[PDB]
Amino acid sequence: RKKEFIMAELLQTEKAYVRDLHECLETYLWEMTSGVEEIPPGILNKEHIIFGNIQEIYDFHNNIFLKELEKYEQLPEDVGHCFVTWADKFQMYVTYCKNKPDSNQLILEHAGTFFDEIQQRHGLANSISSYLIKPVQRVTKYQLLLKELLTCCEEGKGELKDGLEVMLSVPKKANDAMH
Amino acid sequence: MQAIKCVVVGDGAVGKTCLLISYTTNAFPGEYIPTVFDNYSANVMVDGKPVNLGLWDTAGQEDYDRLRPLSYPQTDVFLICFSLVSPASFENVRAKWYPEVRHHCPNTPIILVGTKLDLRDDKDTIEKLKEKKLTPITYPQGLAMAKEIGAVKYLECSALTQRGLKTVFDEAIRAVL
Ligand SMILES: Nc1nc2c(ncn2[C@@H]2O[C@H](COP(=O)(O)OP(=O)(O)O)[C@@H](O)[C@H]2O)c(=O)[nH]1
Repeated sequence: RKKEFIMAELLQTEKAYVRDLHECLETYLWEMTSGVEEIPPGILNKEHIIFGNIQEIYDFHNNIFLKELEKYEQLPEDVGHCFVTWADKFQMYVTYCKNKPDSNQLILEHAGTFFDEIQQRHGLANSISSYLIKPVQRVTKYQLLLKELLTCCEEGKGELKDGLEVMLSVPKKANDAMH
Repeated sequence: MQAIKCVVVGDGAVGKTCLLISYTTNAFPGEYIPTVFDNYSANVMVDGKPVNLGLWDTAGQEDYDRLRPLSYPQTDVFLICFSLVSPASFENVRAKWYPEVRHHCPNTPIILVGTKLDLRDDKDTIEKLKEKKLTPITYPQGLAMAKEIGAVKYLECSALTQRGLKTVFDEAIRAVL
């Protein structure tokens, strides 16, 4: 019963994550690039610093990873393998974390109320800062869920262990890349 | 409307995620304790004043010292948490959490929170600590630690029974108003 609860939370929070990144891209980002409003010269044309590679991270989870996790729904003891298979893709998070301080610093110094105004007009409960922290949260959450599965899976602990090893290495490498 | 960003920090398994779930849903999650608490916002009334309270969890980041501070900029108030039946989590308030929070956020108020209050008088818990030559953290230890780190309040609570739970978040808002 417990492993079914863990797998259900993995899938539900994955869907929520994809939805959140989608909302960030189609609101806060679309406003900068649409050419529909007025952007401060301090951030004009600097969307790649503000958002990093969050487009690429979204494409991976939307196009590939949520669909592959879904295929593991009735195979929770094997889901560690999903992370082994797509290990290379998670390297994008290293690039994302490295850039995060510059993003925050640029928004604070030159963005003014531009993104706050955008939030009000769309009635979003989450600020741009609340959205941009989510990849940092997500890449450190997968290891917790894999550890939980290890407490209640007899077979096959082997598959889970290899997956966990991957999802400890990725955030460690991202951590060690910070200046 | 006044907006408030509150970040919850502290050792693994001091019950950060439980604290947040129990508060926002008004019930301990007994059937299954979720691993994930997504960033939360809600209008709340405190002393006739309307406020929007934002809550961010940090569970899962305890081992990544350079990733953790990415959540800290523009925080209005911190809850630094330890479990009342884990002396190691209490010492880490001084060794780990206060130093990094104050380094990144020099002017931001801190509330020191002791969690799992329901276990302090639990026979089996006490006995297991005894086997390790330890005892639970009592109120005057909490007060002393808060004075050391310059916390504006020390508060004890239980996510399980909800005793003291609403008061923690009321006082976090009062630290900012
Ligand atoms: N007795 C008791 N147990 C609690 C309380 N809060 C959390 N726990 C337990 O402590 C463990 C860790 O809780 P969690 O919220 O996951 O801690 P986190 O790792 O800091 O997020 C879980 O097994 C909870 O059941 C409490 O108020 N009373």
